[PDB]
Amino acid sequence: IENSHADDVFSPNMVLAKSTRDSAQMIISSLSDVLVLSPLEVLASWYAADLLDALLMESLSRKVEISEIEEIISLCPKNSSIIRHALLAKLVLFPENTADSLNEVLAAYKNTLDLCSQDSVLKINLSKLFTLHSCLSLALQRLGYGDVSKRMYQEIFVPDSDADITPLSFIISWTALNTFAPICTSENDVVEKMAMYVRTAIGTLKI
Amino acid sequence: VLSPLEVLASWYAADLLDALLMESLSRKVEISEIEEIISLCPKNSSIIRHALLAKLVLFPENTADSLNEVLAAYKNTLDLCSQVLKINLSKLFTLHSCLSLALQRLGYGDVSKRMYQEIFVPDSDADITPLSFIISWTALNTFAPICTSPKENDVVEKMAMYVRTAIGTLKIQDLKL
Repeated sequence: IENSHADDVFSPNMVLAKSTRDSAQMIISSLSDVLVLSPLEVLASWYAADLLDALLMESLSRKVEISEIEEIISLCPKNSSIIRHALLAKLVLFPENTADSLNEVLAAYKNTLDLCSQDSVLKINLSKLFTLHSCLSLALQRLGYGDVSKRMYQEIFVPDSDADITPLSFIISWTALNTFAPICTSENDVVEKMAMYVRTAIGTLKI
Repeated sequence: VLSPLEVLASWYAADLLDALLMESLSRKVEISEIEEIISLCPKNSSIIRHALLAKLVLFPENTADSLNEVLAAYKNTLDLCSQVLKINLSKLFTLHSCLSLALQRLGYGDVSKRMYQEIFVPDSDADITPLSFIISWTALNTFAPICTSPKENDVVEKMAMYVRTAIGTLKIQDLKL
């Protein structure tokens, strides 16, 4: 229970060492939401979280449309945690909207940074590094620079086998493996390592 | 986990490396001096990467072959990092702009400018090392005649105010001695 229970120990936040309490009570990206996010916007961020984790798993069985993502984006809060992941989902799940999408991602990140120094150390784990890593290369293959996007995909550090594996990072790692399964042969280690990442991860209901 | 011999090797290397970066600004620099550095730097340390990022910037025909190692050391520093990252704003910006610089020197232009235009230049704090300065200087140089054209959203202004405060604090930190 992560986005379910873990999302609770965060509802009380209406200062960095404060949140290690969560560990004893039982991911470090949603910790940032305590510095400036209403006690309400915490719970709104929770519902938009669960609403996105459910929307990504339906993107494999059914054909899904942007109207469902913009619902999650407006449902989300101004500058939250899940507002950044929602845009990534948009950048991954819709190639016809990558240029406009890539801007909205890099703007929401150029924004998260400005209101970190002007109010300053980053908190990223390897799984969310690999997540942004792949999501960019996939976004740049779709923009024609694949003469570059291949060589970037070649040097991706892929995590190992563990319980932690949000559906956002799964959908990216899956759709990126597919979009690079043919081009990458000319190194080739990534496709095999990335495909093993997906095969090794499967805690999903038959849909 | 480093012994007591390699800690001094890194301090000695870090001073020579800082010396080579500032010397490269008013003298003609080469790699022959960096080979001596990286070999002097112990085999698995932060100074390795700083010696590499300096080699990436200071040697432009060697971009292709020095970008190889910059990624190798970072994919290797990531390799043992699991078998949680904590990166600084200026560290991000340094890597950010250093890659933008390395890509323009490759022939991406568009991809080089767009990454350059999304650089998040730090405000103006104490995190000013001759390496971060040398990168921002040479990157401002090789990009000021390209990103200055499209007019609307650019960091050219923010980038130049960074190098202002750079040699502001380095020339003044050196003048006290």
